[PDB]
Amino acid sequence: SDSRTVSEPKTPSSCTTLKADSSTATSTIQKALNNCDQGKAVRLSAGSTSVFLSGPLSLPSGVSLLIDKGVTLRAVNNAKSFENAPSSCGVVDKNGKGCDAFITAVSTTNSGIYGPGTIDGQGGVKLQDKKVSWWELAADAKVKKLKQNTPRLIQINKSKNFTLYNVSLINSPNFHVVFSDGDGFTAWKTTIKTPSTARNTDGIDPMSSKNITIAYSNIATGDDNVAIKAYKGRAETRNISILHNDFGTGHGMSIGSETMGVYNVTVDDLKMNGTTNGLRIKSDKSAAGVVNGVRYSNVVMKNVAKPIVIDTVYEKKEGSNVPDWSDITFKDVTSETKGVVVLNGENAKKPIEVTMKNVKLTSDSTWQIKNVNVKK
Repeated sequence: SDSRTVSEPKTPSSCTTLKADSSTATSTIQKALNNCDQGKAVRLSAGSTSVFLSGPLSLPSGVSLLIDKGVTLRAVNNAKSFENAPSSCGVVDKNGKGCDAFITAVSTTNSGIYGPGTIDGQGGVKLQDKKVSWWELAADAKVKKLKQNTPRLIQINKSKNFTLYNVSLINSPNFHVVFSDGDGFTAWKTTIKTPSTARNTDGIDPMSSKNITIAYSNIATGDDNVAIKAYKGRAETRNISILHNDFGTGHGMSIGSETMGVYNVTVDDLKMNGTTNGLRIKSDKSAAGVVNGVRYSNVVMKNVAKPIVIDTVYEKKEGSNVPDWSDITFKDVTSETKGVVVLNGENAKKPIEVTMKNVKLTSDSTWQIKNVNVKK
């Protein structure tokens, strides 16, 4: 659980109010963000249109963005607009870091993004610049075994007490929300909706960060609904609360594949419908590390193919990293439809010990166990 006391966010008062028209809004919004009083927000309201069309924006420390009901902040469908180097974006190669995110918050304290407007990434729209859309680059990347360069919606780095509240995030070209190398992130009443077939669209991913709360939110996307990660040479990921949520399509409430120190994760009251994986802890030989103190409770799943997944050899990658996963508990977890539980502890020195209290799976469900002991 998050070590902070976290209560429902309050929306900041506006410093400036902008009205949408048919012109490109990037510099108009950036200028407003650059002269906004600490603790206030730039407010995006309707004008002649209700859509603010923009390229990359930077969110200053202590400043927030407020998007009105019915208003959309939409990412331009242009690869050159998001590049960080000549021709680095909207291509498939050995990079993967060729595009800036739509909204980036670097070294911020008390910054935030508020709705109930929408942020639309236009992931599935043909680019003005290329023959394909952002999502169409994944097939190519997968089949060619390389990396696509597409923009993330919200990228937060080295920040403190960032807030994401009462807002909708749709059609993200890449991951929707990333909170990296920081401390204090609260996502509350956050709605994420991206097609189940769109690859590389993780919902909310804390990366080597501490003190995270994801509550009263609704996440339906293509890849991981939530993916908790910790990287070698960076901070440990600790103290996380995932409470009172609803997950739709996606790859699950996951931890990994980068598991270099993930501690004290509390998941309670989670409704899942159609997610391909339910509760997951995954890694491989290239990024496995310590995962300790993970507790799942009051989880109800419907139409989830793999309700519980603990896999230490998810993909076959080279490396000598060994998973040291312990103190993992499941309590009051129900799966209403036929599915498979995968428990694989290959590459772990000793059998992974897991506790399952009142875990009810249908009678036609299968358990695939390898080097892991289940205590009841």
